[PDB]
Amino acid sequence: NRAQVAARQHNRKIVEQYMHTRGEARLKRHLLFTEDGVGGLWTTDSGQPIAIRGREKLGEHAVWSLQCFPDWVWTDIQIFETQDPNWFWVECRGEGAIVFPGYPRGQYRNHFLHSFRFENGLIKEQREFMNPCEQFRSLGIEVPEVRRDGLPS
Amino acid sequence: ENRAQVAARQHNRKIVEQYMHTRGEARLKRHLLFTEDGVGGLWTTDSGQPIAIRGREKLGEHAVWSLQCFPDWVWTDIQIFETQDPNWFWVECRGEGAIVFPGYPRGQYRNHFLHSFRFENGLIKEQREFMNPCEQFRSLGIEVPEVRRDGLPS
Ligand SMILES: O=C(c1ccc(Cl)cc1)c1c(-c2ccc(O)cc2)sc2cc(O)ccc12
Ligand SMILES: O=C(c1ccc(Cl)cc1)c1c(-c2ccc(O)cc2)sc2cc(O)ccc12
Repeated sequence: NRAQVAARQHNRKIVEQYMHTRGEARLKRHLLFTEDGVGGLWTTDSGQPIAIRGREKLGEHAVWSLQCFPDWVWTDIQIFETQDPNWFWVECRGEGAIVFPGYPRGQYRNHFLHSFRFENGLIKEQREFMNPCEQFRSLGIEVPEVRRDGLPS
Repeated sequence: ENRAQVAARQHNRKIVEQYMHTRGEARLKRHLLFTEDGVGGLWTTDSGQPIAIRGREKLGEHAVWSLQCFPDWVWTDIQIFETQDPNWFWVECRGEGAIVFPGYPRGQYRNHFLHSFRFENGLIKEQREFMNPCEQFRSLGIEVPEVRRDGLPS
């Protein structure tokens, strides 16, 4: 129990560090992961995650993260510990320029949930969840509209 | 203080369990798990704004529509997360069932969901569910736009 308490307190510090990582520090965020750790975006247009698998690949991906989201900041961070000392959830927002190849530069804002699962004091699995429709908007991509006439309102 | 927090968390967890396992005709009374002014709804939609049902009475009325448009809906793969706030829980799960939206072909809708439950005085003050609307678009036959990935490596 003292060990679970210790694990939770340490893991929480890693979540805080991850969520506050911005700027050039993003180039070393992958060091918060286990060697086989996975991090990525679970909510995309395809319905499949875009997951970066392995600490080395996460470090390589930071280059592309900094290209596509050059000034990204997580804001409004609320960290939730859970009964599992190795599992945390985060509710937050994120904002920054979006610079996707072949799209106009945009300003992207979204609400996010993150899941952090730990192993031996480092992140084993990070997942972020958002509404892709807001990212479509930031890219100038038309968002389909569910017709609401027949729904209660 | 800790005893009161522990008591609140244990009770609130039972309410979350009950909510997540409410199926079929019991859905018509799910609103009784809310405070009178409780709010529940879908936070992730095509508009970017929540579709929130405000007040226990309106939640009960909305259950009628819910049972018509998602007549056999179930939540599955339910994982309930207590938090350091005895009045705040998160749930990761999936949901599935027929989707019968007005003016759209009858479909089968499956999605991954996160739910947030915030409690006041032992009942739900705020329920919010979060999903990827693209999967609901697919269930309705609505074309999902595709972000071009040619310059976007993973
Ligand atoms: O926004 C992201 C994203 C993907 C993964 C991660 Cl880890 C973070 C963001 C998205 C992409 C991406 C892929 C590779 C890359 O190098 C940078 C961005 S394609 C895509 C397609 C969507 O419908 C929504 C989001 C994204
Ligand atoms: O599926 C839902 C939904 C909304 C709120 C709640 Cl509480 C549950 C489901 C959605 C809608 C709705 C509105 C009112 C109603 O009576 C039934 C359905 S429009 C819409 C539009 C979207 O792009 C995605 C989901 C929904």
